Amino acid sequence: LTRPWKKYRDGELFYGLSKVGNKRVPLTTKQGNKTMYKGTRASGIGRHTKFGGYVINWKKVRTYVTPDMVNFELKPYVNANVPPLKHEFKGFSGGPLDPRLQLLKIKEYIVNGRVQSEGATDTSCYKERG
Amino acid sequence: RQWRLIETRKIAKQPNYQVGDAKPLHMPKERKKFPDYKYGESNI
Amino acid sequence: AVRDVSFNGSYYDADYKKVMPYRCVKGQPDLIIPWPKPDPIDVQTNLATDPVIAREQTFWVDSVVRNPIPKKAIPSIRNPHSKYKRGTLTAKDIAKLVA
Amino acid sequence: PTTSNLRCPDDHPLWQFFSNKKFIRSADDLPPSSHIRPWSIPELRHKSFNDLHSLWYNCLREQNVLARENHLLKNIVGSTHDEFSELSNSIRTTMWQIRHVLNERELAYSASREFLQDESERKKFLDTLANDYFLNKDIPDDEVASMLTRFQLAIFGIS
Amino acid sequence: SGSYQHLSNVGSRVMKRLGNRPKNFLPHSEKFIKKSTPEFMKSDLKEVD
Amino acid sequence: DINVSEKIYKWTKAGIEQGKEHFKVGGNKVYFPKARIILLRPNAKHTPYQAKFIVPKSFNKLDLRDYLYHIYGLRAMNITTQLLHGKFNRMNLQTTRFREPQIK
RNA sequence: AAUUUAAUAUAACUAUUAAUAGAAGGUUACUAAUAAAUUAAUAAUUAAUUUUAAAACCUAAAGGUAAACCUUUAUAUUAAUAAUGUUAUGAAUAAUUAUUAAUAAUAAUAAACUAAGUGAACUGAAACAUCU
Ligand SMILES: [Mg+2]
Ligand SMILES: [Mg+2]
Ligand SMILES: [Mg+2]
Ligand SMILES: [Mg+2]
Repeated sequence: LTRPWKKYRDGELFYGLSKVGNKRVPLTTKQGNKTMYKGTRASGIGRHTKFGGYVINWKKVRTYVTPDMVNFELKPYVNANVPPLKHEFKGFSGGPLDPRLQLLKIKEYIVNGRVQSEGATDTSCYKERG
Repeated sequence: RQWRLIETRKIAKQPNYQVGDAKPLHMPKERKKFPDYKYGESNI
Repeated sequence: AVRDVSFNGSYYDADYKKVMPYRCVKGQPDLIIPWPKPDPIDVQTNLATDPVIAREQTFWVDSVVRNPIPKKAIPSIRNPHSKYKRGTLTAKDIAKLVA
Repeated sequence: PTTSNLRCPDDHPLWQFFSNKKFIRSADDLPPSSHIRPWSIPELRHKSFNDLHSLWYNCLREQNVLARENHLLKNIVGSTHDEFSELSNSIRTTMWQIRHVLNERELAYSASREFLQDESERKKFLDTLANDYFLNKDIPDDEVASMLTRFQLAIFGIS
Repeated sequence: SGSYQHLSNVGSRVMKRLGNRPKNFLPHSEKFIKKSTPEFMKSDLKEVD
Repeated sequence: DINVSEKIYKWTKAGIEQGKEHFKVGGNKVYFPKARIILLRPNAKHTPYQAKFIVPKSFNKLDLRDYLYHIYGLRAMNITTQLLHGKFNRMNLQTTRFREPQIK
């Protein structure tokens, strides 16, 4: 008696629920002949050797670079007491990518540059130009 | 006589491309060498 | 009690902290029903950036010769091998395809 | 084997996978939704690449912590509170907003360079700078020295 | 309830079909959810998509 | 003069001594990764000196070493991968059967 | 102030009549997101036009395969430069870091209608072959 709480035959399978179903599901790595090789897009580095080995090409390996100095104060969220700033590009057809806006921005940087914008000066401003 | 099986042949009408036009996704790898025949190659 | 209520426009409310409509009684628009006063807020969580430096501007457009983003960072910003980005034609290409 | 023989340090890096050395944050400890709001695209535009880089990884680190808590909750307790999931989604919103700002910024720089590459537009912009703010009636004496220093740095490669 | 489903998105077609049930047949599912929940988290109002 | 394996050991020792990577940094730089890893509670077959993670499926063994060192400062000496299977599942017998996600 | 009746919805198919026009699926994941401008009316707000970002893998034809997989260093090659190390032996020289010019590629893309080639048999002839 595989299941002591089922003394008589009720149609229950030895395991699982149904013995039949779809077989056209995509192949995975754990299933197939010993010569099958699915892969997990986790190795595009190096060149298989003629004998059957591998040689890491270190100009293709992937490395995650973090800034040397990390700003700890920038938390992932933002305090709710600062309103969501909005930007207006009135008179600029191309929007933030518009070249003449860039020219104006460098113009301001020339004459009285490196100056905090209106939105940065106060945490209570609702829209800002640019 | 009339040339029914040569006249009835039809070929695709390629669009006219200007220099300031979108690049087709797939293009031949070799320059065209002959003017397109009006009726194309017989398909039969 | 108020039978029915309508709205006749929108405005920015520094109390609700966002844009809200005007809530006027149906009929007379002069009688305006104010939105309720929001409850006080006290942010003490360490995962919230302080307002005074969250908004503090650090970047200025001060160059046309140096790319603000290093070249090796472009792939992370966008896909270089994008199928949706198609180029334009030239005189050479047209002559190549026109019989 | 006994753990009394160990010296597991208090500064051990894996502690960054926990919130204040807690197994799983409770409701009170979790940041409330009212007090919080994800960044806005305009706000990120006022940030340097280094700062945006710093924000990205700070977002990712807490994303790992929240992911660890979601998995523990949804694989053992089975509760559908999904408070951690919502927090992670809010961080995910900021992460792509950062990505949008960088792309728009890079495109803007390229567009400006191309626009200034045309001789007529470059000459107009330069002469406008020359006539209006430069060649003043000596109102700036040494300020123009600064003006030029930023001029060479921006338009050209002279530092 | 360990399923590892939250870490991936498998069965997109089936999930979409289940989550986009025809609106004509919602009463079929509404009865199912109602009969299978305790009375102290159930409201007598219809849901909203 | 020395075997390859001895040289590998020397490089790792040199990296730790100089406070630098104990591995070789590749040339493909990812500036804004979006991969997340889940810490897992120890099993009986583990020791207090190990840690198990649920990494992304498309994640090399080298990738985790760099991921830990550069983002967290943790140095992993030996890293080993266990990729699990996905059992067939169905919320009801009327729906199509599909495999559960594979978790690396 | 409430109720009934008939019609009207993002939320059915079929038939006729009138008008207008000739258009993504699947797999699972490091999830596959947007930004704006001009005009028209009560500082704001909708409508119309224009611009704009991202968009993983497979769907014969970059190559191959057992579809969502592997090889193709476009984060690439050549050239130049500043520096480092650095061989070579001040200069050179490549290696590296970082800039600028040139060198390059992404086919799922419907069905019905039309035209052309080839072209049956069952069946009717109360059988059958000319014929159908
Ligand atoms: Mg087997
Ligand atoms: Mg193995
Ligand atoms: Mg093979
Ligand atoms: Mg007959």
